[PDB]
This record gives sequence, structure tokens and C-alpha cells, in this order.
Amino acid sequence: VYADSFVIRGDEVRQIAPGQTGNIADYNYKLPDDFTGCVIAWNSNKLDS
Amino acid sequence: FSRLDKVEAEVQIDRLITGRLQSLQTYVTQQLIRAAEIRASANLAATKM
Repeated sequence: VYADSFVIRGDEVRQIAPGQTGNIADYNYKLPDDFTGCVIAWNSNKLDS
Repeated sequence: FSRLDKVEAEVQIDRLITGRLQSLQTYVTQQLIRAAEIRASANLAATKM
């Protein structure tokens, strides 16, 4: 099992899903086509911001 | 493949591929029947020879 974590803009959460293009999902990191697993996304305003 | 996402569209082409094989299957079935009929006539032709 592999856990890959980071902090991303709250608007473009759906770009994490495979097949979505753009700049944060093309020029930074993208999932493979047959990816198995899933992502967890949540707000960080009190701590990080 | 080109217009929309790759993940969702696969069952779409699967629909297509199934139909094509189905069509092909139907065609070959008819040929067998015709062949059998022709074969019977051919055997009768042999008797006529």
C-alpha cells in the first residue's frame, strides 16, 4: 500500500480523478488509466491557511 | 475515443464490439445452412453422375 499526500487548491479537487486535463492534473501529477485505489480530500483552513 | 473521457466510454465501444460480433455470428450461421443444402444437392448431383 502506498500513500501519496500533498496540499492542493480547494477548487480543483475533481482534477485528482483520472482523465481530467488542465494544468494541475497534466503539468504536475496525473493518475494512470487503470488506477486502483482512491483519494481523500478535505478542507484545511484553521491549520494550514 | 477522442471526444469524451476514456474511462466512461469503454462500455460504449463494448456495446459496439458486441453488436459487430453478433452480426458476424448471424452471417456465418446462415452460410452453414446454405452450405448444407448445397452439399445435399451436390450429393444428388453425384448420383446423377
